[PDB]
Amino acid sequence: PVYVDFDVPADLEDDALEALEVARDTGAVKKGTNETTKSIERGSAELVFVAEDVQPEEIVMHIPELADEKGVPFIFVEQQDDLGHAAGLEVGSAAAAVTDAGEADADVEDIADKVEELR
RNA sequence: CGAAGCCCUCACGGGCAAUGUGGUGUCAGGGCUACCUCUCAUCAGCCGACCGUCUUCACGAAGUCUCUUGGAAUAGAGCGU
Ligand SMILES: [Mg+2]
Ligand SMILES: [Sr+2]
Repeated sequence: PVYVDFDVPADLEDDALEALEVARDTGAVKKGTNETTKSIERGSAELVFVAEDVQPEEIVMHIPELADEKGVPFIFVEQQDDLGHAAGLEVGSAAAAVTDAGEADADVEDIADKVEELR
């Protein structure tokens, strides 16, 4: 809410979570806010995911401003448990990162482009 | 480093845990990279006392002889242990 500056449509989110499921089974992904933050800093992040229902908002608060000064694209997910299932976890995840995509590189590229147009 | 983890249950199974269980590390700073050497430190865990002290208990030597006084010798005098 405080870190959210744009509303991502349900259709764009469906595409994004589908792309994340094939990103773990082919390439590699990072699960958890700590591992997402280190990826943006180490530069090894292609597309970063962040949940909208994070209480407290502090945990994830930094991701939008950090990704902007590191050129890493980001997208918002409405629910926390859906991002966890998409990353391949029984639990939820406040944030996930795609560390080098796999057979989804063409999809991720377009998702990164659809978000830039949405400001 | 990143689920490699913890709890309940005989098990089955359940619960916890990416908002981080668990590994590493804690100023002889540590970590990462590159090598040298090596450990007996530390932490976890097993076993598990002596002595001493306090209390309680068992065992444990040698006269109940003489005379006088006395209601009564545990007294006096005598002899003995
Ligand atoms: Mg430790
Ligand atoms: Sr949760």
